[PDB]
Amino acid sequence: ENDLEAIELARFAVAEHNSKTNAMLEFERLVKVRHQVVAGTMHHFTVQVKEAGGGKKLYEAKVWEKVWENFKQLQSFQPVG
Amino acid sequence: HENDLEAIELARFAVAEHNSKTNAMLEFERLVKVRHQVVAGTMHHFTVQVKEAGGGKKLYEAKVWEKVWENFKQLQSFQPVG
Ligand code: NA
Repeated sequence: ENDLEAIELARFAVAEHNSKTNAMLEFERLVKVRHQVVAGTMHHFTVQVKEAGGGKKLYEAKVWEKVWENFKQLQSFQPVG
Repeated sequence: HENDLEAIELARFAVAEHNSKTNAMLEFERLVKVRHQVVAGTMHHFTVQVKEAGGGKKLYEAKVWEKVWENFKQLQSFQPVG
């Protein structure tokens, strides 16, 4: 593939896999490559909300937000208690 | 800090999203604790040919997570493909 950078990472994946599983696999060649840039901030929020009707409660929220791209996403939202 | 408006607006987003998805009927009151985790890296997807022993050949899809501003890489998954 002439792509020595990606091959080195492929060999590492094989080595790591063998290390975990004793699969005894031998790297032969890299047939497909894809590089996914991930750049963002994982926000952890503790939030107080007013429930219906009246009671106040605390929730833990987790929000994923990208920096170079217009994208935010609620990962999880569960009661603290 | 939980007093930065930028953070509060995101907390508002969280509450609104939860209401939209689950009909939770919650009203944002305040943001009491904030934590920012920077994430910067590359998720590599590789289809790799290996030799067993076996000793036949087989294809695997590997995922490797790698941070760019830190010296860290990690095997995420290693699955056999048909
Ligand atoms: Na969503």
